[PDB]
Amino acid sequence: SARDLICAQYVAGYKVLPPLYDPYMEAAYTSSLLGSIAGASWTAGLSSFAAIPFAQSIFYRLNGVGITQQVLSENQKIIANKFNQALGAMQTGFTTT
Amino acid sequence: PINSTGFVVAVPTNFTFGVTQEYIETTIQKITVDCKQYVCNGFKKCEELLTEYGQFCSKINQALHGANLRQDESIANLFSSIKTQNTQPLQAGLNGDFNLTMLQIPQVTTGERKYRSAIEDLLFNKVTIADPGYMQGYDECMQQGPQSARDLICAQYVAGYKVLPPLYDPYMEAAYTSSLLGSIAGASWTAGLSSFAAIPFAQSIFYRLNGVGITQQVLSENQKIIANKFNQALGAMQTGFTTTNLAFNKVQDAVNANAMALSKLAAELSNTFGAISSSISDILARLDPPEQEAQIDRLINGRLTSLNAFVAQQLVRTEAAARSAQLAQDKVNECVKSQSKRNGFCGTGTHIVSFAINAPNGLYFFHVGYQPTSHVNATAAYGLCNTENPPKCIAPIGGYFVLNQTTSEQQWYYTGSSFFHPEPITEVNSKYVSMDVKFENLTNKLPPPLLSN
Amino acid sequence: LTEYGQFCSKINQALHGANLRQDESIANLFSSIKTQNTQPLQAGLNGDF
Amino acid sequence: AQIDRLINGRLTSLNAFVAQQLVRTEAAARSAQLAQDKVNECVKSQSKR
Amino acid sequence: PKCIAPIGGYFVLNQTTSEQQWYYTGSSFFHPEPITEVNSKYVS
Amino acid sequence: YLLNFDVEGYITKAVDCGYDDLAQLQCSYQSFDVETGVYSVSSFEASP
Amino acid sequence: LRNQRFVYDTFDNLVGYHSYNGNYYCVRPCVSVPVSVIYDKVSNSHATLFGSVACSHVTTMMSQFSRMTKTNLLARTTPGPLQTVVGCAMGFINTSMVVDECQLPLGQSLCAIPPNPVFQIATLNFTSPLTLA
Ligand SMILES: *[C@@H]1O[C@H](CO)[C@@H](O[C@@H]2O[C@H](CO)[C@@H](O[C@@H]3O[C@H](CO[C@H]4O[C@H](CO[C@H]5O[C@H](CO)[C@@H](O)[C@H](O)[C@@H]5O)[C@@H](O)[C@H](O[C@H]5O[C@H](CO)[C@@H](O)[C@H](O)[C@@H]5O[C@H]5O[C@H](CO)[C@@H](O)[C@H](O)[C@@H]5O)[C@@H]4O)[C@@H](O)[C@H](O[C@H]4O[C@H](CO)[C@@H](O)[C@H](O)[C@@H]4O[C@@H]4O[C@H](CO)[C@@H](O)[C@H](O)[C@H]4NC(C)=O)[C@@H]3O)[C@H](O)[C@H]2NC(C)=O)[C@H](O)[C@H]1NC(C)=O
Ligand SMILES: *[C@@H]1O[C@H](CO)[C@@H](O[C@@H]2O[C@H](CO)[C@@H](O)[C@H](O)[C@H]2NC(C)=O)[C@H](O)[C@H]1NC(C)=O
Ligand SMILES: *[C@@H]1O[C@H](CO)[C@@H](O[C@@H]2O[C@H](CO)[C@@H](O)[C@H](O)[C@H]2NC(C)=O)[C@H](O)[C@H]1NC(C)=O
Ligand SMILES: *[C@@H]1O[C@H](CO)[C@@H](O[C@@H]2O[C@H](CO)[C@@H](O)[C@H](O)[C@H]2NC(C)=O)[C@H](O)[C@H]1NC(C)=O
Ligand SMILES: *[C@@H]1O[C@H](CO)[C@@H](O[C@@H]2O[C@H](CO)[C@@H](O)[C@H](O)[C@H]2NC(C)=O)[C@H](O)[C@H]1NC(C)=O
Ligand SMILES: *[C@@H]1O[C@H](CO)[C@@H](O[C@@H]2O[C@H](CO)[C@@H](O)[C@H](O)[C@H]2NC(C)=O)[C@H](O)[C@H]1NC(C)=O
Ligand SMILES: *[C@@H]1O[C@H](CO)[C@@H](O[C@@H]2O[C@H](CO)[C@@H](O)[C@H](O)[C@H]2NC(C)=O)[C@H](O)[C@H]1NC(C)=O
Ligand SMILES: *[C@@H]1O[C@H](CO)[C@@H](O)[C@H](O)[C@H]1NC(C)=O
Ligand SMILES: *[C@@H]1O[C@H](CO)[C@@H](O)[C@H](O)[C@H]1NC(C)=O
Ligand SMILES: *[C@@H]1O[C@H](CO)[C@@H](O)[C@H](O)[C@H]1NC(C)=O
Repeated sequence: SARDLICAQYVAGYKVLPPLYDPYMEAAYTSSLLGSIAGASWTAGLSSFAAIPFAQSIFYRLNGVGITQQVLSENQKIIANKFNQALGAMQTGFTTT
Repeated sequence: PINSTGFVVAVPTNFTFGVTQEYIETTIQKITVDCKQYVCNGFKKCEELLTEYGQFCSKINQALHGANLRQDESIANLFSSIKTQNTQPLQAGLNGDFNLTMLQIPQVTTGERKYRSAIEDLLFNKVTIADPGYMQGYDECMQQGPQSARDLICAQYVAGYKVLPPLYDPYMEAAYTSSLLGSIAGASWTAGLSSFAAIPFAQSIFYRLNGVGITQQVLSENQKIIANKFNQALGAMQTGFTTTNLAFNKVQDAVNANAMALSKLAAELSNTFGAISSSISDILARLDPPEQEAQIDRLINGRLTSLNAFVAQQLVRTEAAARSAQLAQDKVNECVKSQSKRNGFCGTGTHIVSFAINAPNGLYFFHVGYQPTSHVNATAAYGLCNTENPPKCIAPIGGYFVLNQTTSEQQWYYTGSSFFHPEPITEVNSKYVSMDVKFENLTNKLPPPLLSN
Repeated sequence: LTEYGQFCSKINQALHGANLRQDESIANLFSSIKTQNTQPLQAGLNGDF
Repeated sequence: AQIDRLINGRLTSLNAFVAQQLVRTEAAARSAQLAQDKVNECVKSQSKR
Repeated sequence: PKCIAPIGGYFVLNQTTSEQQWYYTGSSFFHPEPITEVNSKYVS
Repeated sequence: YLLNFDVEGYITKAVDCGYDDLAQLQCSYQSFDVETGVYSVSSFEASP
Repeated sequence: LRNQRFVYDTFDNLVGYHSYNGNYYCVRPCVSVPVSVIYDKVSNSHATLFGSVACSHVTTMMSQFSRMTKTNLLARTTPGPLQTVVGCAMGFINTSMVVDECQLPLGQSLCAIPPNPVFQIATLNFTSPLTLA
């Protein structure tokens, strides 16, 4: 019953075409996105690439929204722990709700 | 990432101008159908039988009329910008050192004014479109005889449908495109839209280049090279109308779709739909009234199904054309009349300037972007400060603090983000910031901003 | 079936065009891989994150 | 007559399938463009919106 | 007169509820700190 | 003919479809009241 | 084309015939000429446009049209047919007026001006606000 839809291809006379790219290409795309998040923030162009670490990029992003450098220096570990808690909480967020 | 202090950044050393082509549709072909003639072909017996399916023809006419009215409103809204767009006259051929000859409409001393530019003439000659006999099509279809390439147009007076002319003649479209070309130049450092500055095209281009990370010294040194590269980029797209160009292919796809709708509408009248014949006259001649009704009803049902399908798809294409027209307005306002800070919206790379020309059933865009070709690995610093009881740390503005090399006593310079050219650090290209742990401590060599004079 | 016109050919052409458009659309999205500069990330921990 | 009734029913089914398939293709193309915009704005940079 | 305005923040008093002392704080976190030329600019 | 019935069930006005073009427009769209615009109309006049 | 008395288009419509007399005749359905009506609600006036038809042919082909159209065509009235770029029109007078807004468009940058409570053919031309050199 769960497979009759697929096996109806060779009786009804229709074909399901495979996708253009295999999942390995999609994995390469997602890995490409993850490796381009870090970068400069005070530049006014898109022609230069800076190899800034992820932590420094996150702290630069936080400083640009209204958080001073002194607060970031004092609350570095707390910010890191809160980010880790936020990322880990979404592993069990795949529910019907 | 490097293991020392600071960070490594790739700064371009050579560049070229890349052109991205995009086609956006704005309108579709407006079609009106004579439902009574299409279904019954003037036979009273058919018309008597058609009443049993309700007021079909009136609903068809109202739906088509509403669709055409909406398309007219949509195209009228797009062209209204001409009335309230400030423009300045451009020079003929050369504006400084940039060559804009192909984008302009050639002036004629005597005769009729032209409504197509050189690039538009090249684009239109590569697309085959039938002439839909706006003025004398009815007579021409009789004087010329049956032709395969023209049967779709001449089927108007046999099948019973009409192709409406567009709202504006091509001269209005030429005026619109010329209006767009004359509004590109303007100010860049203002924070409003209520003032118009008559800045020449060359100065506007150089101001746009200076805002993306290119210093004034580099622009002054490489003025002729930049102009030559821009001219080469503009001239290379004259021969870019080939089958390999996807954007050019979509124009032919739109034309083919317009042809296909009328081909589907015309071909359905030759089907019998299971009846003894596709002609009402043959049915009346070969059969008697007790048996004629069934065959006539089969033909009626087939033709009603055809008309409903045509109306549904026509409404779909009208709505898609309206949304695409809104997209075109947004593209014009963002890419053509100003410089875009977004990524991927006005072509690839760092956007500089865009041009728009007339295209069949839409507009054609040429996005010019700054495309680097070579890079250098440069050592950079987050900030610099001296060693005092109160520290004063500085940060670069629109650039990087880099060492003058391609691979305690280090000398720091400033460079633009879009071109590698070290220059001394002054208060022009630096600002004071708070103390940071990752900033370099300059023991001996201090720029003037860091000197406690 | 011939009395209803060239039904099957039109069906095949429409489906083929739709599949071709979808292939072009998905190809355009994935083209960014060729010209996206990237840097290697660390395994597990990048600083404290 | 009976064969014609079956033919008409199956032609109607095929036309409905083709129409809905084209609808979903167009919606998927627009959604793909939205995904590209979301990636460029939210993933590879920080959004002020 | 020479009037100044905050940059990316507010000029606030150091309290949760002629001799008032003004400080600077970030817009996204409350942490008063002395006003300098780094976090201020001259205005009309 | 195009007939209009009032609230009491009587015919108050009528249109001869084949008389002129305005009547043809009214019978083509089946409405006595038509908004301002340009419309394509059918033929309702029969000849020997 | 060949030794055939009947000419058919791609869609199997009979379009041409060779007769015994020796003439060749074009074959069209009894309703072939497109007809469009321009109506103004305020003044309750209307006009007729024959799209893509030369004025001279409209005079010969009258059987398709309504009774009043037939009478007006036969009467050879002063406001009679006028050839435009979108076909032959009846009930219009040619004017050199230029307008920037239209409520009764006719295509190809043509506009119809309703009479104050015949129609006038106007043209849509837009003007830039100002030019700064
Ligand atoms: C306010 O805004 C107003 C509206 O925008 C504006 O008025 C307009 O002014 C312009 C410019 O002055 C006028 O354009 C001209 O129109 C002429 C007539 O066009 C019609 O007829 C032709 C057929 O000719 C027959 O009929 C005419 C009378 O109508 C008669 O004079 C002639 O002898 C013939 O009997 C027909 O072809 C036209 O339709 C086609 O073109 C349209 C676009 O122009 C299309 O929209 C339409 O679909 C048709 O398209 C098809 O055909 C063309 C041509 O083959 C193909 O390109 C296309 O793909 C498609 O197949 C229309 O029904 C027209 O004759 C005239 O032509 C000259 O100028 C143009 C542009 O420079 C050249 O391309 C032509 O070759 C020709 O150039 C030279 O002209 C001189 C002087 O006339 C001649 O001596 C030369 O011989 C000739 N050279 C050659 C090689 O032929 C031009 O298009 C327009 O009609 C006006 N519109 C109105 C009044 O409504 C007004 O000025 C504005 N006001 C202000 C103040 O700004
Ligand atoms: C940027 O690249 C271009 C293209 O390669 C370089 O142009 C070359 O210039 C040299 C002289 O310096 C000529 O001999 C070559 O023929 C040119 N190459 C061409 C036209 O392809 C240009 O010099 C480079 N700019 C730099 C390195 O600053
Ligand atoms: C600007 O570009 C135009 C073409 O867009 C050049 O005009 C061409 O010049 C050549 C060489 O004389 C001629 O053979 C062509 O016929 C011209 N094409 C035209 C007029 O469309 C023009 O020379 C360029 N300007 C400069 C200053 O180089
Ligand atoms: C940065 O270093 C470059 C070389 O790496 C310097 O360019 C040289 O400058 C000297 C002195 O004027 C010239 O003799 C050389 O010909 C230059 N070389 C090249 C390849 O152009 C440059 O001046 C330095 N920039 C500074 C110190 O600001
Ligand atoms: C410049 O000197 C300062 C001294 O104030 C250095 O700041 C120290 O940085 C280390 C980590 O590198 C911290 O653990 C210390 O607490 C900091 N000291 C103080 C007094 O705040 C700074 O690192 C130096 N910059 C460099 C080496 O690039
Ligand atoms: C702003 O006021 C707060 C209290 O409202 C000050 O924080 C106190 O500072 C004193 C003096 O260093 C410490 O003894 C207290 O423990 C601090 N209290 C808390 C709750 O942290 C703060 O220093 C003031 N900020 C200024 C003057 O810039
Ligand atoms: C009649 O209408 C035309 C437009 O179709 C008006 O324009 C003239 O058109 C003729 C024929 O094409 C040209 O030779 C003239 O040069 C046009 N004149 C102008 C000023 O554009 C024409 O003026 C109208 N006649 C009237 C109102 O009497
Ligand atoms: C029948 O349905 C049940 C319940 O969904 C499922 O577990 C079972 O595998 C199905 N049987 C077959 C033969 O598909
Ligand atoms: C027939 O088709 C050919 C090839 O496309 C074309 O060249 C020719 O003009 C056509 N003939 C007619 C009469 O349309
Ligand atoms: C400004 O100059 C333009 C011509 O460039 C002229 O038409 C306009 O009247 C002038 N405006 C004023 C306010 O003097």
